[PDB]
Amino acid sequence: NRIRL
Amino acid sequence: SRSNRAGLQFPVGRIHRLLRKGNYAERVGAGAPVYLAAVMEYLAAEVLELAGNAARDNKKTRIIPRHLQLAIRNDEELNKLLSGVTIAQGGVLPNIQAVLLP
Amino acid sequence: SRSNRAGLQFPVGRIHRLLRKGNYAERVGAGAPVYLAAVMEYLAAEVLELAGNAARDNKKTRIIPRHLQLAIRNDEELNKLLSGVTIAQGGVLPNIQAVLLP
Amino acid sequence: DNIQGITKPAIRRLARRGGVKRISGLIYEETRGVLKVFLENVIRDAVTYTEHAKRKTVTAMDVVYALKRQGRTLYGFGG
Amino acid sequence: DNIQGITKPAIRRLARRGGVKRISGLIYEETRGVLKVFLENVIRDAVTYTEHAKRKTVTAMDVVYALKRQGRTLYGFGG
Amino acid sequence: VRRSNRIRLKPLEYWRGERIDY
Amino acid sequence: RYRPGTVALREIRRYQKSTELLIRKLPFQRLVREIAQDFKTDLRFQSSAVMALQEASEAYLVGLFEDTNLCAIHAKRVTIMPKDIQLARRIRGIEGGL
Amino acid sequence: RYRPGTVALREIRRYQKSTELLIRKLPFQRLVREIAQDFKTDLRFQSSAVMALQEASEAYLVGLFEDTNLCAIHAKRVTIMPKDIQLARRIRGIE
Amino acid sequence: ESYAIYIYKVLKQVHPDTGISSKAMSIMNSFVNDIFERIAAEASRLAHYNKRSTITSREIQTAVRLLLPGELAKHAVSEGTKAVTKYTSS
Amino acid sequence: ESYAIYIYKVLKQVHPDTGISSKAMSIMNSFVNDIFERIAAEASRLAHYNKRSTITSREIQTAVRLLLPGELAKHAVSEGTKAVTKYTSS
DNA sequence: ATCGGATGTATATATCTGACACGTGCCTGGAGACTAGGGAGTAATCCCCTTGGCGGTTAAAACGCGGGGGACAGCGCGTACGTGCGTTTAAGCGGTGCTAGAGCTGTCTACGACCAATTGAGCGGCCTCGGCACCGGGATTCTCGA
DNA sequence: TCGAGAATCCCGGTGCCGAGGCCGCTCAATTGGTCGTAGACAGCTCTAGCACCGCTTAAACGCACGTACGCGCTGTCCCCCGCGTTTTAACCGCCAAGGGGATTACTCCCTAGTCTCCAGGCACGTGTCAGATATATACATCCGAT
Repeated sequence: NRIRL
Repeated sequence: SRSNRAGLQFPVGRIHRLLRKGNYAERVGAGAPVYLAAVMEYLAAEVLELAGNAARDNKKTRIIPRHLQLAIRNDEELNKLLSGVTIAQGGVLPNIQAVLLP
Repeated sequence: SRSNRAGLQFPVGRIHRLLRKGNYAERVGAGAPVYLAAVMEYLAAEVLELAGNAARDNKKTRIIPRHLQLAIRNDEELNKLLSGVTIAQGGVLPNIQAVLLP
Repeated sequence: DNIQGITKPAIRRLARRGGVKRISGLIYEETRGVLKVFLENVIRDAVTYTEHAKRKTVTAMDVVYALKRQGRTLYGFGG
Repeated sequence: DNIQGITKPAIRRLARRGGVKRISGLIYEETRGVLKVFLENVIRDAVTYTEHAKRKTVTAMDVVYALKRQGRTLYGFGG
Repeated sequence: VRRSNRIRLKPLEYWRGERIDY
Repeated sequence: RYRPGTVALREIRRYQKSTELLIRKLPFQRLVREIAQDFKTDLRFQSSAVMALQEASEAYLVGLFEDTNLCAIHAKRVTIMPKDIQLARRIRGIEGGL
Repeated sequence: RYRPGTVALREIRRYQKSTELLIRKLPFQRLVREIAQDFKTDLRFQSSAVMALQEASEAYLVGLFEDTNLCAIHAKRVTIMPKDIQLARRIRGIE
Repeated sequence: ESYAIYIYKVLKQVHPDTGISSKAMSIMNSFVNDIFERIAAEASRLAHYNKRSTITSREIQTAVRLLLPGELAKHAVSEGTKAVTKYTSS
Repeated sequence: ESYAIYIYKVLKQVHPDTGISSKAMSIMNSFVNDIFERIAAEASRLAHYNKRSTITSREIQTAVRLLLPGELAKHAVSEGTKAVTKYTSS
């Protein structure tokens, strides 16, 4: 659920 | 079992002996191998999940080294961790400099 | 004594204890602490000698951090060894680029 | 405000020891950046060691353990 | 003689993966240099591990132990 | 009554310069 | 009958996309033999052991070319010269090529 | 009545020869205090602990300026610009 | 004597449909080992600093905060904390 | 609890005339420690590779050849070999 | 290219401070002497796999000839950084004072090492198959000379 | 902006072998005990880090000035790219030897573990001389003039 696309 | 009581896939029992025979301390705690097993499994899951979704868009159902490379080198937090290590036959991310284009 | 029987200055007895309590292995050899004591003493001698020679050129009889810095950074093998380490208040070797001179 | 505690001639002489001749204007601001970044990384690990030791006072050895834990090993303050 | 075993287009395409456009002529010889230098350092450490194991045959793990002992950690051949 | 010596050089560079062999 | 530099771009993206070894296996095979001969004579290499050398070698070289190219562009030129490679290693430090 | 750049060289050799800290003691002390506030509140620093920060920081910067200058000269110029600082860090790698 | 069978179990949880090649399996196996020793050494080195002869969950947790960058360290700690608390009852 | 008194003995050997400041003494003391753990860890890691539970003179020697760069490793081995052989008969 | 004027810098000397060096008393860590376990040296084994030969296929390395284009030297415009001097800001020194908290010590409780008997998770070996490499052929996309 | 030409993407068929699921078979993990001590814990000692007052002045700030350096642009050219042809030899599949990794079976001997004993090495005083400090001065460098 972190930074992603 | 212990790993089943830990709700983890990674063997807490095997990890526990490794902190003993690995010569890290005289007395290794009881919760220590459980905690470490939860961190290892998480990171393993974190890579596999990012690799697999990156593998399915490539229309392949088997994860190959290129997929792992694409997963790690495209995540800020992950890439920094595995900065010094190079994945065998993983290739490199397609990057072309700006001033090299017409 | 043992270090005196070894013909060394560095305490073979103390080093033997550190290799034991330091958790590097279960069984530490008998010759192992002696061998390591001779290597440490040698490198210490190698550095100190170059430091003193760098101290005699500064007209000083007391070795200061500056002397140590000058010694290490002028020897290939020493500088390569202590590459990652930085000497506190040792300064830097006087180096001016060619194209910066009149 | 306090990051400006370090001054322009302070950075200017740091570059002299580095052996440079002419220094641009934007350098001084860029240098403040890498300095605050460097301090952040070291102190973060340093405080982390301090907190693990159940102490409210950071010590020299804590900074050494932090610096040495990222290729910036330092001699003179313990080992 | 054997260092010339690797070829010009071999080096040429290695630089393509590196993302370069135009490659000079003296590059190919310079590249052979750093390759022979890199291999020497790795093999020296690798053979050193092999000799300590009282063996005349270098194994994959020996190369891994050598590579990992100088910031060049390698995944894929054991761990 | 003193101490011995070895073969010392200099920074000796690299990236273009020589490496030592025997 | 294209243009000087067009094919250059074509080979870049086709190799970055691939993971295949860019150097021949057998010439590299005997290359490791010679270098190891100086340290110890009559040595044997596992089939995977040589691959380990080849993977790390190519990986290092590709990484080096990237830093080299960055130095080249910084010098307002698009062609890499030994002048760039040498500087790239110096800035990398000791651990970074020695 | 000297020349633009002559005194610059004189200051180079005068600082390389010395081992004195090039940054002020007191501003750097409270600077470390501020940075530490984000990680933990109400912290105390040993007299040697702050000095340890100043030594490593200054040493790193000087080392960084050296690599920077080489990039500057590589662009056939003698003046260092932020373009050089950024590139110097990229080539150095991580940590 | 590896983690081969465990990484496959974790894979099927996050992705029951996809599989993994043997070469990539070795890579992931080298990964969890390189993660293991990296944390273990740091935890051992941490206890040595405090003159403690025991590695515990507290050492492992602090080691995570030192190694893992930032956004990863937080979740890693939580995943670790939850596990220990599971082993307090059952 | 340091090597302060021993480095001074070695100092008088290479240079009986000159002395050393407390700051430089601390540097040299941090040096021999950084040399100790670096070799000890490598030697420990070396025996672990060969599944041996004993660190011996043979492991330490191999560690020297791995850490110490050329020409320094050779003399270091000789200095070590000379020491061991003296404590073998006496 | 030569010269004196002007600025900074290395050099000789003298005084003055404080930190290094040596001293002693004390204690606890290392040397002696002894026993016993078991890791390791040692010999003999099995057989894995590394090395080396012939020989055909052909992908790829080598060679050469244009010629577009980028490396390179020159050079003209001009902003901007260096140099210097005067005004201004706080660092530095030291002095005094409180108290948070590093450091230490003596409790005794909880915890991991330890051993042994047990057994199921996990490694090694074995087919089985369908994902993927291989391929050929047509749809699509990017490049390039008037 | 226009179309011709060459590459890459893509759609579907066929064939190959590696990955995935089964199966004995250990042997390492688990259970359930007990023993000993590392460490959680509370009280105490006091180092030292913090904070304000106030004098000195080294150092930072701001400003005016001139030059040489950054940078843009035009010129030259030679060298590296692109292409077609010839040449090399990597690649692959096969067969064959035996060096030596991996293995195992015994048994020696080297090291951990202890108690006692005492001296090596720590803390901590005590005095002095190397060196920080200052100043007057000879010597080394830059710079404008010619």
